[PDB]
Amino acid sequence: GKTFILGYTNETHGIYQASKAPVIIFDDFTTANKWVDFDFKAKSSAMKMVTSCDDNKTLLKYVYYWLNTLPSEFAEGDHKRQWISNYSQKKIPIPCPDNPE
Amino acid sequence: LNEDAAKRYIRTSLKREYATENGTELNETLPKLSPLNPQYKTKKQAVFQKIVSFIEKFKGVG
Amino acid sequence: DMQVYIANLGKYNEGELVGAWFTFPIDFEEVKEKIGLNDEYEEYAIHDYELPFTVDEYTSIGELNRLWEMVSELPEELQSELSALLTHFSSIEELSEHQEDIIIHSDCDDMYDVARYYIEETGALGEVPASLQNYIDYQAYGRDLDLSGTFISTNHGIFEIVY
Amino acid sequence: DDPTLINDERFAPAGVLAPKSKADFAFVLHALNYLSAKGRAAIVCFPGIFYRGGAEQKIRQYLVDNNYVETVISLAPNLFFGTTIAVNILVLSKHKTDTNVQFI
Amino acid sequence: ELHRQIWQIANDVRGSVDGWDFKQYVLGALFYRFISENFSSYIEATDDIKDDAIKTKGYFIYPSQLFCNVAAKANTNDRLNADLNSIFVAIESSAYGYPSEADIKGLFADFDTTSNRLGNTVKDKNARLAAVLKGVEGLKLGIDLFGDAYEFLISNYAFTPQHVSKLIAQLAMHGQTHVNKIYDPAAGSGSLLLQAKKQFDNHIIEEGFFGQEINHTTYNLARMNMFLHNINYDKFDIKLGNTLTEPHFRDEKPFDAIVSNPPYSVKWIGSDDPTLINDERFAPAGVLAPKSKADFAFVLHALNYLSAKGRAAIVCFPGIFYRGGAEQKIRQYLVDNNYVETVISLAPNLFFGTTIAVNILVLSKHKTDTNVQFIDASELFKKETNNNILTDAHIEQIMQVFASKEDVAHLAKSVAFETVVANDYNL
Amino acid sequence: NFIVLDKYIKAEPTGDSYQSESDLERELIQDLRNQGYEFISVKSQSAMLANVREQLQNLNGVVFNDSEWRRFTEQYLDNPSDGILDKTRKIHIDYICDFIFDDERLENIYLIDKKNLMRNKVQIIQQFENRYDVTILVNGLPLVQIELKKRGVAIREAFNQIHSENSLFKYLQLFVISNGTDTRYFANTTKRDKNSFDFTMNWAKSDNTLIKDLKDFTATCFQKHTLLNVLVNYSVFDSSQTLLVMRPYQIAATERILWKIKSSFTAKNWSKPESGGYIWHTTGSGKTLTSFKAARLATELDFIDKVFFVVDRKDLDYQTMKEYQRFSPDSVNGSENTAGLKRNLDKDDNKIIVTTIQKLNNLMKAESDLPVYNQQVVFIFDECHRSQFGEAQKNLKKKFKRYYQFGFTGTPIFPENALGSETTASVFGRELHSYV
Repeated sequence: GKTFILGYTNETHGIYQASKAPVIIFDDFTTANKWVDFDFKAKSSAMKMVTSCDDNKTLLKYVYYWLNTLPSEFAEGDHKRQWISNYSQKKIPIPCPDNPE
Repeated sequence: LNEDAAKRYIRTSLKREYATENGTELNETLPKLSPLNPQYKTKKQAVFQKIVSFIEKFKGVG
Repeated sequence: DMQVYIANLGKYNEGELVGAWFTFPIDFEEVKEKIGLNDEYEEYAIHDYELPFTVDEYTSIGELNRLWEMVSELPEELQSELSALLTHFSSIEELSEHQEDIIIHSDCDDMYDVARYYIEETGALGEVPASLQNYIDYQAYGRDLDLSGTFISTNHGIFEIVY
Repeated sequence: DDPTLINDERFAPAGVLAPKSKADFAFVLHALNYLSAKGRAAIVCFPGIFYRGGAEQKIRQYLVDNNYVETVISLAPNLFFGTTIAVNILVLSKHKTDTNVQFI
Repeated sequence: ELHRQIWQIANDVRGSVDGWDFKQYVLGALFYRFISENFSSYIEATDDIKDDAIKTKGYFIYPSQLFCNVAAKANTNDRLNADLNSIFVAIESSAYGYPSEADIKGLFADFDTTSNRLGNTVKDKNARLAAVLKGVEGLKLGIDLFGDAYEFLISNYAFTPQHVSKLIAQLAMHGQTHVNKIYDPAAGSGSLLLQAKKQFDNHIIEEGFFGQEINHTTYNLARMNMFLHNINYDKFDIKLGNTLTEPHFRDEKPFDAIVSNPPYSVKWIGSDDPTLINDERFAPAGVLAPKSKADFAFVLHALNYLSAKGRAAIVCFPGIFYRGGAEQKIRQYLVDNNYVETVISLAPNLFFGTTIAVNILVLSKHKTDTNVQFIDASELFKKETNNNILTDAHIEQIMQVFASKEDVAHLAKSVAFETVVANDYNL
Repeated sequence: NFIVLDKYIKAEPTGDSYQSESDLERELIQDLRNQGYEFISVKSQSAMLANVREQLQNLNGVVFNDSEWRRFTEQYLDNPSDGILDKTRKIHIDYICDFIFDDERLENIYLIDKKNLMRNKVQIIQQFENRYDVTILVNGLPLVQIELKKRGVAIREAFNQIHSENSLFKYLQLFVISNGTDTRYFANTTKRDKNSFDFTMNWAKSDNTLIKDLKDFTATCFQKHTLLNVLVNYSVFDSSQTLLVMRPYQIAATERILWKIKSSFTAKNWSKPESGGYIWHTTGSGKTLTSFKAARLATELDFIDKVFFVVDRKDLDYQTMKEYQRFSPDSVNGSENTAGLKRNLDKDDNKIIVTTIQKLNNLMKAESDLPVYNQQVVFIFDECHRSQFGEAQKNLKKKFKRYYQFGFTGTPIFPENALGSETTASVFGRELHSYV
């Protein structure tokens, strides 16, 4: 929803501290909200991380934008449900064969 | 005769205007050691009769 | 600690039965020279053991060295409760397929606290008004989380096998 | 597995028993026990009996391995006195086409 | 260390049923240990510890007149638990009836009846309460910090927390080296009465910590609660009964400090069936309290038993605010004289098994006259779960402004009497 | 001394030809009154309950009125809502009522005194109001029902013929069926084919001398200590629920074991190769049951502190433990390791410990002078000195001394089959009791 509740101290609590721009998922049963990690923030209880192995083709704010290329199947959260394989497999249109030029 | 607890007994005898076998902290005011099992009235009933004669003497006056 | 008493197929009568303790990994030849033979190669009578799981008396030693890799791969909170995970799964290989799906509540200890975690901390159902925050049933929601998913309760925390 | 229910008349073709607190596919195996070569079963389920580990995956595997299961039906929550969650309806038959109309 | 042995209690008693069933057995065994250790430390205060049945009837009567429980020669916990793991169960079922011999004087007794035999079979009962007594033996208590474990074990999840009780005590206690103290209607436990002698062993004992309580199973744990804290015996009582329908003591006396914690709006069908419209205490109000809101009946009962010197400190749910004219005229009679002095707001929740806040009325037959409606919403450290804890030197600010009628903003102040009769008597 | 006899007593026919149903009754009453019993006359049902509130007085030493006896009669002893199973459980498990007097003190009313069983007073009655019945009635309650037949009713059809009011005859534990020539006994299991004469029991002497007639059977088994020990200390109310009665060779072997313990403790013996002993009961026995009664009567015997029934694991520490959990309440695991087994050696009141010999060697080859050393410890092996002379045993002779090392064998390594190991010449010494 709103990605801002009040202040906490970001040290000595097993912190992930949000390095240079991965994205996240919310939630159990919600499966809709995404965020760019803004500067350096927490991992608060549901921020399961989606990021990239590859680092010369992706620029994963591109695929952050390309989550809005799939609100088609990601609009109907109906039953009690988790969609791990759905984002885990496929698909996305990609400008490959331009890797990584 | 423990003097602070003697003052305590004086104040309770002024408030009650009598005394009895109760007043359950009666043993540690007695001077050195009377909690023991072979109790030979040392000096339990003697000081008890002293203080009841005292409150008979100063009954209302003092 | 994670060991066996493996001797011997020779001496079926077991007159002064031998072969004491071997941790992992296991050589064939070192154990065979430790325990001797019956003039041929028939050994590994798995009589006694001490393992987090269950193994039969005819298991080959190569399968034991195979299983020990997957057992020692896991963290200690999994290794402390491998039989409890085996009450839902069927093998250590199948546990190794889904070894990241298991969510561990070290903080939560019972279903009331699991419901209170999913509601108050996460906000899985949404925002919680403060005047509503005390007037929310957790026991019925805990029962329906029990009957919806699959939760297992141990000494440490609560193991949640998610799909 | 305390009695001979791994080698009984009805749970043995499944290859395993239902787990220790989820009785529902034990009911559907008991259901497919008492059915001829002509009739059809129509039972209900809570929708949660979906994958629930390999112990339930192999029961679903044995159901789809033959042409036992035919049609599932979803219904809307709540629809019930005294619950919250939805339901599903399994329609089983020893009767072949074979395809699974998952009519929701 | 304190929390070491507190954690020993919190683990080493919980087996294997609901806590409100083995509550009685664990607390009875702990109470039996305290009777044993207290009577042994009495008779051995010269080192004839291992006793014998030669007990001296002329000396046997003297603690029965003094401590009121002469245990036995050899029925103490020190002897019963070394010679334990043996048939049978009801040695202690006799050895509870024998320390309740005690017919003279001031029994305060018939008391250990909560411990029973169930259980399903008698050898299972033997093994289980043998394990209970052995676990009581396995505690590192020595010699004087005994009742802390009792106050911890009575605090279970299911009770009037110690800092709020300390606040109620400190409000009713300043500038008063007088007598008697202290009365309590609906005491519940002996918790909120106990913070007097937590401080007031200093000058002198004054009189007995009086009290009256309704529920008999709570009455037993209350009578042992202020027994374990080394408190003397003769007047230090609680009488069983309801305070509204069966009031005592009317005869003795107008007090000089009272505290309470009444439950929220218990029902009582009294109005107006007896002569409580023309009784000794409800008649100056002009009406009785309504049919399910008992709380101002408690505060009228409170202002009944108070002298021309002392002061009342009671609590209320904050809802007793206007609630129609039947409550408006009670508030009118309270403010019509100079009865009420201050009210204090506290933050929600601050309680077990409750949601709403509280208020605290401080009443006095003592005049200035103005109503310092001294509030607090924070702090009130209500952060740590659940509302743990208004710490020390934190209620000292609350007592500090309470001292002489000060007027500090971001916080409350005095009002005018004409302003509060201009408004419709709020809180 | 013993229960199963060692000397053949004189058995003579005193005919009284056994084609009758009353002469053997008279002979049986004569023999039991020769054995110091008491025959009263109750041709009713209520006066039998009047016997209970007088015979129980001597056993408990306290006095009921009628009003306490109402409560004790209707709440505990003679519940109408109970059958045979819970009443048998009251005989063997819940035999004490924590009764509250009208004087308000809790006292423990017994039914059968099990520690000092000489106080348990017996009586004899016969039928009243079916076939002919004699009843040995212990402490007011009817316990043993002798049922008599003739020669025309054969021993197989003797049981097969016949399988509130009265409810008091549901306390019957045994049914000693006899005719005049053969005599068999059993407990409350009433099937046709399976609970025929095969599941019933021929009472016998020590080794193999079976007993058939009545007079010899009465001279052997119906002694006070003998029959009360058969009722009390040698019957297991299994949580099937089923009452199981031991075989006579089982009882004889258990008695030789426990008397060897009792004679060795009084003459300060331990760690001797003649202080042990061994049993050969091959199969068809329920060696679980014999070993369980040996260990259970060892634990209460107060001379000792620990009992290790210890085997070598090839799915035995799961199997026999499951047997001892069948005999429901109490037996402590040696599962699963040598860390927590030490916790089991710390714990008490459940002194039977079932571990493996490998965990014991893992404990004994290390861990530096364990503090459970000086206590009196009884080992019960399997694969005994007639099956091994193992390296664990010489580790034991190194470390422990205050042990009574007994064992069982299935097939003994005799000199006749000495292919595997040695004989028993310096490990357990003498053989104690056998069956073949």
